[PDB]
Amino acid sequence: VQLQQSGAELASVKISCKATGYTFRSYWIEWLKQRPGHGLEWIGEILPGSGRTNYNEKFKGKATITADTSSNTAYMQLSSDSAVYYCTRSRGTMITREFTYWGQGALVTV
Amino acid sequence: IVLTQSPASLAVSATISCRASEYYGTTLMQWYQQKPGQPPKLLIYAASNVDSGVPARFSGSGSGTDFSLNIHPVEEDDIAMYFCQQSRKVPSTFGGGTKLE
Amino acid sequence: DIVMTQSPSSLAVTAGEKVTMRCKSSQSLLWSVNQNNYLSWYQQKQGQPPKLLIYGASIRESWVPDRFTGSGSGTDFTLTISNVHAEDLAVYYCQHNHGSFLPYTFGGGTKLEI
Amino acid sequence: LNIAVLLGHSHDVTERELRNGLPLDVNVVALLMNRTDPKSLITHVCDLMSGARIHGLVFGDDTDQEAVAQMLDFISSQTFIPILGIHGGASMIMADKDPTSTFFQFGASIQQQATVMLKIMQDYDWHVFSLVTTIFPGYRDFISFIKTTVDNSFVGWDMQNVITQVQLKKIHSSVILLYCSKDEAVLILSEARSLGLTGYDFFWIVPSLVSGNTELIPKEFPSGLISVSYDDWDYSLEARVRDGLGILTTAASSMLEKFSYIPEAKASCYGTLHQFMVNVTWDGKDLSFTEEGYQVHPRLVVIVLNKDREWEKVGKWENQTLSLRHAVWPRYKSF
Amino acid sequence: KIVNIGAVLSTRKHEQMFREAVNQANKRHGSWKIQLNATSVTHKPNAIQMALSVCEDLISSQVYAILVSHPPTPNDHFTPTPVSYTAGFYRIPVLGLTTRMSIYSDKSIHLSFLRTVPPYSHQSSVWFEMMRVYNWNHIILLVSDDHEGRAAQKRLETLLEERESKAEKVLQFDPGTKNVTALLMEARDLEARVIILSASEDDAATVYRAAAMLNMTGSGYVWLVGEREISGNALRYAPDGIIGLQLINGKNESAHISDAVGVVAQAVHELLEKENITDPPRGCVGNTNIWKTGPLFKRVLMSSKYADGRVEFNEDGDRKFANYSIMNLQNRKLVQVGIYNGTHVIPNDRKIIWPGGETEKPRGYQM
Amino acid sequence: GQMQQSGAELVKPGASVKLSCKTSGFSFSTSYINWLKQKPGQSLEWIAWIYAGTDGTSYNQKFTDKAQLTVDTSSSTAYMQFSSLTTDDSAIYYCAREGIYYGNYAGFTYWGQGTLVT
Ligand SMILES: *[C@@H]1O[C@H](CO)[C@@H](O[C@@H]2O[C@H](CO)[C@@H](O)[C@H](O)[C@H]2NC(C)=O)[C@H](O)[C@H]1NC(C)=O
Ligand SMILES: *[C@@H]1O[C@H](CO)[C@@H](O)[C@H](O)[C@H]1NC(C)=O
Ligand SMILES: *[C@@H]1O[C@H](CO)[C@@H](O)[C@H](O)[C@H]1NC(C)=O
Ligand SMILES: *[C@@H]1O[C@H](CO)[C@@H](O)[C@H](O)[C@H]1NC(C)=O
Ligand SMILES: *[C@@H]1O[C@H](CO)[C@@H](O)[C@H](O)[C@H]1NC(C)=O
Ligand SMILES: *[C@@H]1O[C@H](CO)[C@@H](O)[C@H](O)[C@H]1NC(C)=O
Ligand SMILES: *[C@@H]1O[C@H](CO)[C@@H](O)[C@H](O)[C@H]1NC(C)=O
Ligand SMILES: *[C@@H]1O[C@H](CO)[C@@H](O)[C@H](O)[C@H]1NC(C)=O
Ligand SMILES: *[C@@H]1O[C@H](CO)[C@@H](O)[C@H](O)[C@H]1NC(C)=O
Ligand SMILES: *[C@@H]1O[C@H](CO)[C@@H](O)[C@H](O)[C@H]1NC(C)=O
Repeated sequence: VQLQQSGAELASVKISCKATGYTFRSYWIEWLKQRPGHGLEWIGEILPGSGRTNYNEKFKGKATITADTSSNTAYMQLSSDSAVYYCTRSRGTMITREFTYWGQGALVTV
Repeated sequence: IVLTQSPASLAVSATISCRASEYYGTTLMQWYQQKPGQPPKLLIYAASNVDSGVPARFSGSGSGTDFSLNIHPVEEDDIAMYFCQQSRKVPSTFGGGTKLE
Repeated sequence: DIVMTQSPSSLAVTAGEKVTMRCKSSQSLLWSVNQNNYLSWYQQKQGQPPKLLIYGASIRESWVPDRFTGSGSGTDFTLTISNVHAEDLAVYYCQHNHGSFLPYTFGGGTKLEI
Repeated sequence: LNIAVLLGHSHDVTERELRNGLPLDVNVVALLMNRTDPKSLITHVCDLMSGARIHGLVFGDDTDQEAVAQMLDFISSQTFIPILGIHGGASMIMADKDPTSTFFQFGASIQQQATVMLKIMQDYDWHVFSLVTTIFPGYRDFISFIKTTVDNSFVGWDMQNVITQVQLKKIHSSVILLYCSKDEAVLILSEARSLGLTGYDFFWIVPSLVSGNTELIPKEFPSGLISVSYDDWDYSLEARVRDGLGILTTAASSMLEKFSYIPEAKASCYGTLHQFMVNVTWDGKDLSFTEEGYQVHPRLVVIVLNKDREWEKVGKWENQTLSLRHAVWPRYKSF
Repeated sequence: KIVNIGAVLSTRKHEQMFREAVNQANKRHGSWKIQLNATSVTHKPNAIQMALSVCEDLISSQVYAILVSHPPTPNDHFTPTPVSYTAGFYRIPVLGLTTRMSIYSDKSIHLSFLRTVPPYSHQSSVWFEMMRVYNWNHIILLVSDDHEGRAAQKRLETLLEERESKAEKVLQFDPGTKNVTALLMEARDLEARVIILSASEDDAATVYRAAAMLNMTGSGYVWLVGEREISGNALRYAPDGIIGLQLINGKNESAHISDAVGVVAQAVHELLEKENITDPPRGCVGNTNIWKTGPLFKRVLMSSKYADGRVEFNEDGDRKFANYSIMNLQNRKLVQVGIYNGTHVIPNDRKIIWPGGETEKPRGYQM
Repeated sequence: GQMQQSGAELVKPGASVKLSCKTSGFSFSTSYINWLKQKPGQSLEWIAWIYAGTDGTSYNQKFTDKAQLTVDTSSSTAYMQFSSLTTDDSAIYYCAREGIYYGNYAGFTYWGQGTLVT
């Protein structure tokens, strides 16, 4: 399992996260913010199989996450913040809810 | 859940602590190693079980709201930042970071 | 929608002399199933109490005086008053009650005076 | 999957015994509960739901209450996760569920209880019987099913009458079907027992409702009673807890292939597999359910009240035909 | 020395009137040392909370009866279902006030529920009585195939069993259906000429539009519908000549609260006269027991008899001897044509108009 | 029988107002609640009616999405809300109920008064 993402940015933006190592319709996808100076944060998760979406209260109303079952890509849209972004996937054994597979990272700046 | 760890910076030629503010006999804490300019890597899960494919020099223990991490012997690899993550409640939260030198 | 107008629109005539009011509709409002037409006169002079003066073009209300009289069928209607009194100075309307025309409609109005 | 093996009971069942490209595989959550109040139930349910989105929910009950099933059904409807009642009132059968509900129960249903009853009366050719019922709920449907099954056989049943001095007087049958509650069973029966309808040849038949909690036979129950109740003697919890995962591990695997998506709860108390278990079989054992969620091969048993004043099994239901251990009725004297 | 009487309501005016009625009820009922202290709460969505909070508050208050009024208006799906389990666990009597769902009468799940308004099966009984009036022997019934539809069908079948007659056809369509053309064609092709419908407002409007398109609602037909089928835009889609029924004082709620409070007070006063009396437990947590005299007080309440008309309950735990109004659609304006007596169907001076024209009675066969 | 209405109220452009029409003196639960208009210098305009018993509602073509209606039997108080009100909406409003005479609807017989708006 390997992950790939979009390039750097410099309004609104969109970042892609493509899966090419498993069945993309089975596992959730989570988004993380890692603005320098602190550890990390948590935004939301999405299940491509059914489309159920949950969002964090702090980031509610500002980040919209969508997925495409055909191209196996994940889209997260921030509207109207300069931080490094990651898209990740759990191992699948559940309960632990840890993060094992990591992306490359897209650096957005204003 | 709010996490806090000390020291913010460590001077060695070591150990780490992470105090929290369990799930039916299971501890929910993970430690991540992040070299500069690289994505995080999971190191320890369930606060007692190490990850396969990692050197045996790493070992950890802890329970309740006080957990700690120690490493021996000391090598060039442990030269990055570290944090602790909780998963007892959603959303998850991470630590404050800890350098090494 | 049945839009009807009443001719004329005003009159300044000596009191005590008969007058004629007519309200001409587009379609025939007769309904042979119940053998009843949907006609009604109204009035409003002081306090804005629009009250049904004469309904059905053939039967007066209980309190309406004898001198008042309504008439008409199909599309043409006739409102005839034997004697004109100052108490009758007001603005009138004609309105149908047939359920076919959605919504209802109101008469043109006649601000009579003397 | 993340199966929560919930146990609400006072019986000594340990949790270490429970401990002893797959999307979920198997995960076990063990919790032992004593209180069965609405507040405790809701609090425990929400605590489990907030805990890493547990999938499977198997519950057992030691009490003999009827609202435990209602609360479990309500929680299942509001959380969208299947629930299985294994013991006690949780395993007891309720009348009518809701279409949105995903509560699947155990134990035979009332109609299925009449069929095994009439299979025994034919086997001893008591071709003349009578029906006696009271205003307790469930008599209306029991009456309708009784008449229908009689008219469609090769036996040619000779049902006498269906049923206060006149009511007891016109009774002349040998086998009597009875339907009432325990607090009323000792009352109606005592009235007739003093009148002369008990003794050598007068056989009373009652469902599991009239004879419920074992080892609680009152002072007035004529020895020689025949009733049908779920087998709780040799089918221990191990055969009743492993069966919970056997259905789910097959339903999930069958659902995954047809739909590449596994269901899950809301993961929050504040703000599929509904029709996928009709056809299912694990290791030959037909664990499939019905349209109403009832079992298809319920493990019913037939019991008799011998002289020693205790319930003992007399016959076993298997497949679709009973296998009585006597086949020729012995004699039991009462009182 | 006081009996707590819980209540659930929405409007502050509702609760003020309830408190005033309870206070006024303690005027002409003896001079002993026993009285009643009220305790009312508000509503809450997320029915888990609606059940937990109500359980905690009313159990800690240790009330004797838990009244339930109409559910919240914006959430029409809201029902006293989460209340009837929490108050049925301890066999504490419940008095529904406005809900009319017929699922409540099944007392194998909803153990301890009562009310004072007759559900929709009594409309089926009135339909049978009507069919016994105008010399009609064949009727086609269309049902929603839901729990209410099955209940209505069973009631109608039981009613027709006594008359020894039979129903020519019983149409069955799922709720919220789209294509009922086959069912309507099958009903039209048959020789039976009496049609009875019972479903939701959306389904009623849909079937009215389908019948209008199929041109089945001309002359010589018979129409009979209940209450929900002539509500909302279903009235806007309704065809001429239909016959519908509705209650009297369905949600006036004033005499409703007055009568419910009076009945509760009289039942409590009659119960406390005899010995062998217990109290509600502290079942907030840890109380696995039930009420000692639960079924006893339930029977006492169900055996009530009043003259202030009469308020008498049957074995179904409901209200009977209710009045009704008979309405015939005309010019798309509902007109009352007669009142249904307690058992008689005596009409008024109004002249009815059947689908098409004239008052002549249409037959039921295609001879 | 008599009816009571709300008092005078002026609304800024783009605002919404919820009026009421008290009812008493006749059988409320089996009646229709009609609403009218009268802009000075112009003819009246029927708006909508509401059936009391079953909340049967009808809308005019012009005001299909410009308003909403509600009722309450316990208080015998009517409810009506205006949306997207502007200066052109400035006109008097009435609540009236039709009556049945000789077993046939004879028009409007119950009337209100007042309730200005601008
Ligand atoms: C039922 O009818 C109407 C509302 O549908 C109300 O009638 C009131 O009755 C009370 C006494 O209970 C009188 O004091 C009021 O003056 C009445 N008002 C009207 C408008 O009639 C009331 O809600 C109910 N009346 C009862 C309880 O008989
Ligand atoms: C079980 O009993 C213990 C001791 O009283 C206490 O935890 C509580 O009362 C009960 N707990 C549960 C889970 O019912
Ligand atoms: C039930 O499922 C099994 C699984 O392979 C299949 O072979 C069988 O045909 C199915 N039967 C029905 C009736 O669906
Ligand atoms: C017993 O049941 C099995 C399947 O459950 C069936 O194959 C077998 O034929 C049954 N026995 C008899 C005697 O029919
Ligand atoms: C009486 O009821 C009120 C409800 O407002 C409650 O606050 C109070 O504690 C109750 N008192 C008694 C003695 O029951
Ligand atoms: C309903 O099904 C029939 C069957 O072919 C079809 O002819 C008809 O058009 C359908 N109804 C609608 C509204 O399309
Ligand atoms: C419409 O109604 C007329 C009634 O005169 C009938 O002749 C015609 O067949 C109907 N059309 C359809 C499509 O049912
Ligand atoms: C209370 O119960 C006892 C014991 O059954 C009985 O003797 C007595 O008559 C009862 N009292 C009343 C008032 O029913
Ligand atoms: C309404 O019912 C009461 C009794 O419930 C009765 O006294 C009264 O006459 C009825 N009114 C009618 C039928 O108009
Ligand atoms: C109305 O019903 C009551 C009882 O339900 C009956 O006594 C009375 O005679 C009936 N009215 C007429 C006019 O028969």
